[PDB]
Amino acid sequence: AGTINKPKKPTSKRKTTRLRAKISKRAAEKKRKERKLARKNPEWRSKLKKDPGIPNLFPYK
Amino acid sequence: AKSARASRIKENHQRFKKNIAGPVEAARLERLSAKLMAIAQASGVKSGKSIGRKDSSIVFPM
Amino acid sequence: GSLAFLPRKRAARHRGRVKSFPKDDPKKPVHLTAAMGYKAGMTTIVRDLDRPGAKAHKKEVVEAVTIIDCPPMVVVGLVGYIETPRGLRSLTTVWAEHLSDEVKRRFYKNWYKSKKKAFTKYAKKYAENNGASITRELERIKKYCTVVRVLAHTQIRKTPLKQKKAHLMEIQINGGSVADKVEFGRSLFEKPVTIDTIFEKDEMIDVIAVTKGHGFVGVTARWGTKQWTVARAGQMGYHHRTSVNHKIYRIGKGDDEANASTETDLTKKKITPMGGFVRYGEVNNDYVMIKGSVPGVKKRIMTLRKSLFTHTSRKALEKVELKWIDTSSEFGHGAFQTAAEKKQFMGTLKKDLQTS
Amino acid sequence: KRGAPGGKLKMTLGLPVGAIMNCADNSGARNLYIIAVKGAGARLNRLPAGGVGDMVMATVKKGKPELRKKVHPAVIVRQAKPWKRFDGVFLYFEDNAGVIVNPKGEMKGSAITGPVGKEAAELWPRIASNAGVVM
Amino acid sequence: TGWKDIPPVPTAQEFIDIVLSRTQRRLPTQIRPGFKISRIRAFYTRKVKFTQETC
RNA sequence: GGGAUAACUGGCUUGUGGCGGCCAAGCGUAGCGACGUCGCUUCGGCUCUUCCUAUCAUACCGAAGCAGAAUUCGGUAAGCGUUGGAUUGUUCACCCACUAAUAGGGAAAGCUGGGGACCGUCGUGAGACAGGUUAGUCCCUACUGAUGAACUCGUCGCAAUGGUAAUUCAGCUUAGUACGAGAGGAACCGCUGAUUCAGAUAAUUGGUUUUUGCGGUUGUCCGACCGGGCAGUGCCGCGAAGCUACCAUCUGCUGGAUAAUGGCUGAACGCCUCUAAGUCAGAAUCCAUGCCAG
RNA sequence: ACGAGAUUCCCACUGUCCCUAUCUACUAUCUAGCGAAACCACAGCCAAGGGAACGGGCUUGGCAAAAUCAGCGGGGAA
RNA sequence: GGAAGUCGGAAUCCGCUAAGGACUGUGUAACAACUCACCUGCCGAAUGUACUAGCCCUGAAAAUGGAUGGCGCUCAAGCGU
Repeated sequence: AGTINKPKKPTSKRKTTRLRAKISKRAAEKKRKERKLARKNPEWRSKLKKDPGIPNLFPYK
Repeated sequence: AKSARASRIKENHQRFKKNIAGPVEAARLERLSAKLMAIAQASGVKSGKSIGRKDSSIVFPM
Repeated sequence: GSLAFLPRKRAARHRGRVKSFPKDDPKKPVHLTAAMGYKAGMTTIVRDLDRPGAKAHKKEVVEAVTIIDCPPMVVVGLVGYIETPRGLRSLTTVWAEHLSDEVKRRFYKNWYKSKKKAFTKYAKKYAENNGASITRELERIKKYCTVVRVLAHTQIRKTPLKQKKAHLMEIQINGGSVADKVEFGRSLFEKPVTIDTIFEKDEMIDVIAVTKGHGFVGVTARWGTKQWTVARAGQMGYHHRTSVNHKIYRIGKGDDEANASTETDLTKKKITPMGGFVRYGEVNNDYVMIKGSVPGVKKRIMTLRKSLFTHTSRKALEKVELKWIDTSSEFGHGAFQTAAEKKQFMGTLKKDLQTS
Repeated sequence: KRGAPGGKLKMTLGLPVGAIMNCADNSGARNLYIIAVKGAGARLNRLPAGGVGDMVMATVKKGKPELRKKVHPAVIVRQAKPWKRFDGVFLYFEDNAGVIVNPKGEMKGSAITGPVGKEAAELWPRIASNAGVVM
Repeated sequence: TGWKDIPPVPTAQEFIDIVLSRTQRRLPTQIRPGFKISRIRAFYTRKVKFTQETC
C-alpha cells in the first residue's frame, strides 16, 4: 500500500473521558457477571490438583 | 490513454530530444551565435585586477 | 475554473517577468535568451502546408498571425548572480557609460521637472581613471558568479507610441564559461541588438505579457458558471500569463520595402495594413510574425523568450512556406492590398480630375 | 466498431439532437429525425450535435412505411449553419440533408439529390460514389 | 460461428465470493443503531435485494 | 382515572442462516465446547463546493484453453472523468440509446411536485354539536478582490511559503502481418486529428448598434421648397468601432522516488529462498520543475 | 352544433434551452448639502479535548502586524 | 479403443533384501524416462515435533486538517521488577 507517500487519517489515541467511564463501567459489569456465574457453578470441583512434579532438567532429580 | 507524465512517454520524448530535435536546434544556435559574435566584435590594487572591497546580521553582536 | 491561477489579482507590474530562463550548460555557444517587442495587431496569411500525415498536406491553409514590432534593443549593462543556500543573489551590476535619455526616463517619475543627473557620477567612474573600479566589478563577476545577465532597453522613439519611457529587463547569457560571457556582455555595451540575431524563422518561442483587463466582473464571466474554491466577483483580466509553443513564421527587416512580399506574389508591400494598424499605427522596424494569438492588448510591451526544453513535436523544426500576406484594411471590410490596387479597380474619381 | 469517422477536422456543428433534416437519397424516406449523434462526448446539459460527414442515428418521420419501422444510421450531407474549411472559406447550404447509411458505411439508396458536402464525400467513399455534385 | 463467447462458469466457492464481495464493496456498509427505524429497514432491504439481483 | 417515564443511539456498523446429530484440543473429573460434514429449507426531482474508497472507466500488475480478437477473477491505485432522452401502454417502475464509463457514499441542507388538544351538553350495543376555550416567537467575522503609514524616492531582481493541470478516444503506418482449420485478427516505435477541461485572442466569419453614421418611409408640425423638430431612440435597410461566440482562432511543458508486482547476490535453515544486511526495475501514484501569487 | 372548459395529436413560432453575447435608461459608484432606524452584557480566526452528544471566555496546538474601500449571505413527546 | 505403480473399482501378497509402496508426484496414446518414500557411502555433534508464557504484526476502516496535551523519543523520553 502507498501509506508512506499518501498517509491516511490518523487513529487518535487521545482517550475521551466519555469512553473511559463507559470503558470502566463495562469492566465492572463484566467482573460482576463472572462472580455471579461462578456462584451458579454447575461444574465439579475437586480437592487435589494436578501437580506437574519436578522438572526433568533439574540436575538433582 | 497514457498520461503526459507517463514514464514511457518521457522515454520516447527523451529519444526525440536527442536524435531529432537536438541536431536541428544545435545548428540553429550556431547560426544565431555567429550573428551575435559579429555584432559584439564590431599593480593589482591600482588596476582592479586584485579584487578588493567596494567603496540584520548573521552573528550575535559581541 | 482552474486553481492553478487562483489569486486572480492584477499583475504587480505592467511588463511581466520571465521567471525562468532555460537551463545553462557551458558546452553551447554564447547566446542571448529573451527580447522585447510591442504588439501591433493581427493579420491573415496563406501557408503552403508540408505536414506529412495531415489532411491538409500539400495544400494551402489560411491562418491567423500576430505582428510584434521589434526595434533593436540597446545593451547598457551587465549583472552577475551567485548561488546561495537561500537561492540566487545579485552580487554586483556593471552599467555602461553614455546611457540614453529614454532609459534614464525609466528611473524618474517626473522627468520634465527634474535636473537630469542619473548616472552622472557613474559616468565619471569610467572617464576619470576609476576604470579600475569598473574592471574590479568585471573581475568580481568572472571569479564568483555562475549566471550573468544583460540589461537591454527598447527604443520607443522608433515605435509609433506616445510613451517616451523605455523598458528595461535582464536577459540571461547562456552557453559558455562565466569568463567568456562576461567578455561577451562588455563587448555588447552601447550597441544595438536586432531581433533576427536573438531569434530566427520557423522556431517556436514563448511570450510573456499581461492580459487585457476587464475590471470588476461577476461569476458568470469571471469563473465561467453555467470559500477559496467558490466562484466570486472581483478582478478579471490584467493577469500575468506565460504562453508557450508559438511558432515564428517570419522576421521582417523593415528596410526591405517588400516585407509582405513572398516568392509566390510579386507585390512590393510592407506589413502595415492599408490605412495603418488599427489603434496602433505603422510598423517601421523589424517585426516578428507569430502564429496564432498572444496575450496582451495592442501597443502593449511584449516579452519574448526561448523554449525552456528541447521540443518534442514535428511542429517545431518544420519549414514555414508563405504564399500571400494580407495587407487590406482592418478598419472595415477591406478588399485592397495596396493604394494602387484600389485606384486601378475604381478608375479615376471626381477629385482626381479636379486636382489634376 | 462505432461509426465515428477518423481524420475529421473541427467544424461548426449545426444540427443538435431533436432536429429535422431532409433525406437526399432515393430510398423512400423524405425527412429524418436526429435522436443521437455518434461519437458525442459526455458533458452536463449539452445536447449532442452533428455536422457534415458525421454519422447520426435518425428515425424517418415521413416516407415509405418500411423505413419508418426502425432507427437508422445516417450521414449528414448538407448543413445550413455556416462553417469554415481549412482553406479559409466560410460556406453554407440552403437546407439540412442526410442519407440513410448502414453501420459499415454503405448507402441504402442509389442516387443523391442535390450537392454533397466535401467533408462527407471524402470521409465516406460510398457517398462519394453516389454523388452527382461535390462542393 | 462457434461457442467461444460463453463466459467462464465459476466454481461453487468462487460464485459465493463474487456475489458477497459485490454486495460489500458496491454498496455502503455503515448503519448506526441511532438512526430512524425506516432508514435501518431500507439499508438491510437493499443488501438482500442487491445480492439476489447479482445472483 | 391513577403510578413509573421527556425518547433513542454513540470506539455503534460491514460477507458468509438457524436448529439437531457425529467428530472434537482443552477446561473439568457428568457438563461447556470451535472448524468441518450430515439432515430440513412520507416519497420523488433540483442542485453547487469539498472529502472518502467499499474502483464503473482510463494506468500498471498476478491468474484462467487466455491461439488472435474479445474477455473473466483478483491486486496497487481517488491522478482524471462518470451523459443525453423517456417517464406519453403494463408491472417486481426501467426502457431508448450515446459513450472510455455511464461506481457507490459523507458533509443531513434548503426549494419544488406527489401524497392540532381541553372542557361542556345530548346520547352510548354508537356517536352528534356553527356549543366554549386555547399553544402555534444591519453590523462583526469568514471568503473574493482594491488601497495603504512607517524603512529617502526610484530602478533591476531573489524566492520562504501557498496553489497547481491536464483528459479520453479515433485514424494512418506496423499489417490483412504475428496468430489461426476457417471465420477472422492484434501490439511496441513512428505520424495526424478529435472529446472533455484550462488559459488567452479579434486577422477572418457570425451576432449586437445611441456612431442615432448614411439612406428609405408613416403620422403631425415649422406657409411651400431646402433643411428639419416631435412620436420617452416612430418603423425599416445597411452599418464601422468596441464587445463577444468550441457560432471564431491559438496554446497547454519533465526529473527524481515509490505501491502492487517481477528480479540479482545471499543468510536465517550444510537444501532452498527477491530480504534479513545489500540491491535492480517498475502505475495515470508521491515530491518537485515548468505555471500562478509574492 | 355551442363553451377565455380540460386533455391528446398535427402544423407554425419562440434566448425556454444547447449557450450564451450585445445594447439603452434609472440605480448601484464618487462629490456638495441634508440626514434616520432596527439592534446592542462584553466580544468576535481555526482544529482537537472539555462524561450531562452543550461552548464564546478554559487546556494545547496552528498561529498572529497599524488604518481602510467595494462585493457576498457561510457563521453570529405520542 | 488404448490403461504396464500414476483416467477408474477392489484387493494390496510374497521373494531378494541394506531397502525399495501391487506406489508419492512429473510424464507417454500405451510404454519408456524422471522423481518421492525407504536403504547405503561421504560428512560430523547436536537435533526434531507439539504445546505454554512474554513483547511485536494482522485480527476492518469511511468521509473539513489534528493530536500519548504538544514537541518529540528506539541499549528510549516504550514495557516489567
